[PDB]
Amino acid sequence: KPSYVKFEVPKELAEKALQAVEIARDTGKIRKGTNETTKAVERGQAKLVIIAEDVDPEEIVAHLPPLCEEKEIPYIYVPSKKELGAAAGIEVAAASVAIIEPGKARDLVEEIAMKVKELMK
Amino acid sequence: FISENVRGIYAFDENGNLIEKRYFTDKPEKVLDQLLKGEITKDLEELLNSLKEKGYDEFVFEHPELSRRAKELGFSATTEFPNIAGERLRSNPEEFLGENWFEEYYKVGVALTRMRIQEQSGARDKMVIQAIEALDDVDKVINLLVARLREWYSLHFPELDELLPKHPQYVAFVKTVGHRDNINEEVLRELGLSEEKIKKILEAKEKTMGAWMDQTDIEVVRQLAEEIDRLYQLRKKLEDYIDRAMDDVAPNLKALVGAKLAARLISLAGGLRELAMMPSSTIQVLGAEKALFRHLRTGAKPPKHGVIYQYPAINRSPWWQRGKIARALAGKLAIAARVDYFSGEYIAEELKKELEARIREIKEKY
Amino acid sequence: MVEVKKHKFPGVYVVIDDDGSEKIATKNLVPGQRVYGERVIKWEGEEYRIWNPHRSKLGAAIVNGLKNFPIKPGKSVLYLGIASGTTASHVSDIVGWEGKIYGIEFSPRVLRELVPIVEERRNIIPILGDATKPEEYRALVTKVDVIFEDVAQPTQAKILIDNAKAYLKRGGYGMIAVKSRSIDVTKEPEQVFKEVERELSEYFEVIERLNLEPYEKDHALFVVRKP
RNA sequence: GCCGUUGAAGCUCUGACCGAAAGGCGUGAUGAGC
RNA sequence: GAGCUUCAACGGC
Repeated sequence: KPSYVKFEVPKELAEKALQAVEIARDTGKIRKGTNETTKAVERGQAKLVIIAEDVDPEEIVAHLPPLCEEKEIPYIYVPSKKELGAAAGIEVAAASVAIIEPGKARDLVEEIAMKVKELMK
Repeated sequence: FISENVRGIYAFDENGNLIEKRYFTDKPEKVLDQLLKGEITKDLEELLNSLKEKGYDEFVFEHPELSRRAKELGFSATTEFPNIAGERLRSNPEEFLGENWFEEYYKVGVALTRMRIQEQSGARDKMVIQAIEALDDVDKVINLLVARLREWYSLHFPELDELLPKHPQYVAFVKTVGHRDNINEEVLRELGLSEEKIKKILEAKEKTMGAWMDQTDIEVVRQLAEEIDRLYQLRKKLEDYIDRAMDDVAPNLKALVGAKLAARLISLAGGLRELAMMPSSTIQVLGAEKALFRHLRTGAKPPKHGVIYQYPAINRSPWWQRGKIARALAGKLAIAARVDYFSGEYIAEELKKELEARIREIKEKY
Repeated sequence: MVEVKKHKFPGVYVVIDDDGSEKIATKNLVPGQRVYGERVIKWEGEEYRIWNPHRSKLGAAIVNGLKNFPIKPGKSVLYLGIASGTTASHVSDIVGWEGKIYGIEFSPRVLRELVPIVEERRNIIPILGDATKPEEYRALVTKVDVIFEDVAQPTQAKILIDNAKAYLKRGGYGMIAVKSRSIDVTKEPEQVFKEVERELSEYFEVIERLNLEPYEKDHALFVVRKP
């Protein structure tokens, strides 16, 4: 229930994004880690960014939420950093990840965005 | 023997019997802010004096600095933390203060707190950016004014330029001594100057090629020196404040790399927030803004670090490891900065130990 | 549709809110003051503040069946790590008017949040200080009945022993919430708590060790007795 | 709509491996001009 | 001298 999660996310969704990665990890361009993720956002374009809800110090990803209205990119939350690590192709975890080129998920990446724009309100 | 309180300073013998007690003449929180930190104040000093002419030569306080300052004042003093005094004030407080004792412990307690804490907020990170830019501007001028005073007063006593290379020393000469004939043992040794120094000097003074100076041409070279001495003082006032204000800005950052180096990074970043949002890859190379440009331009070997070079562990270790300890530190700043920006809770001690330990790793593998 | 029942611990109440689920709550000492954004409820005439196990730790402990709870109305307590005062406001409801709390908080921008609150709550003294250097608050405080410590520092075991020699009165208790990774992020948690328990027991008796999941990951809350 | 050769303007260290293993590692491995 | 963010003209499905 952290304080840097600015809204609830459904059983699905949180599951939908998680796979949105796996089809960009091959077909598209992806970057993992909170730094490369942060870069990708100020780098002005990464199409969607993903933030685990289990993180501690819970502030190491706290900047992405403000940063993303700044650069005006959508963000979403998966529940587990580890699920997201193996999702992004790494044996360790990921506090967050950014989608650079959607690849196959282009459509999927797209739809997920608009579901987010409602409940950020 | 002696423990403090919210009312006055108290003295007990080995039986707990109350010897003498001095109520605070000043504002209780103002005396306390001093005494607790370990510094010695009027009512305490005036106290153990009235104690010295009692039959008490023997002293023990609750703080190791109180004891230092007391014996360095001639009084035999020792440190036992909970001691016969504090155990008595903090045990049966009503005996001393009456039944509202807690209420009093309240008025002062919150009073000392609102005195120790900075009000309001909100650009105080941008203020630390002045204090810092200011702080090192006051360096560029102290170096000018000192270059002058040197060239100037060297007309009268040219030799002293190389016998006193330490600027604050040269400057206390001109200020305190004045005319070259005012030189003599007693005053030279009060400058803290050494022995060989006190001996040379005169050997180059007593026979000099310097021009003569009237008490008029001297007083104005003294007003130059006396001014630089005001700038040295303003420097300290800028340091004390960078320190004191990082407590409200980036306690974590301050506890991690030091109040000063942390103000630097806040400075390169443009504010605490701009420093928060930074990928630790950026924070690594902060300050290297020039050597960075010639990376993305001439494709040169990237700077392994910026301002953070100042970190002891990086600059006193072989170049073998500098790069690794570089980002090893950059990472922990990234976090301290984000904690600092968002909550301000103090996690630095975990951050340090995670970093000390990563560093041994880096060392062990090379 | 909420009904408030008394709880085994004095100054702690049980609530069953609309959905039939039980929750824990203290009674608001200063009616009409929101300290952390906590949900407030009204029983017959008076405000009770739901103590959420997710925002608190004393709170998670109590929901997890903490047996020993030395903190009761009238008691004095030295609170190390008091922060904004989220949980401390609760133990200020429990303690009551006839009680005393000494908050000690190392970071000023944070303790500041707590200060204006203590104006109406006359039973907390906010004290800026470093729980490592007990002596440096020596004239601010007085012997207490209990020591609560939530500090997440690597020396917290010792921090508690040091304060305990100074301020914790003989026969009194202390309680400390330990965040595993905070002490060592290399060694295994049940091992950290092993070492913390042995360390603590050189001074105290360790009477209870209560793992804090589901609410916090890898924290446990020890309660110890000073002989 | 996608896409492309572009053009001035502004921004930007790199990013999955080290270990003989044990392990460490995207909470940042590795290389690198403060 | 690379690279991403961006905006007139050009090639094309």
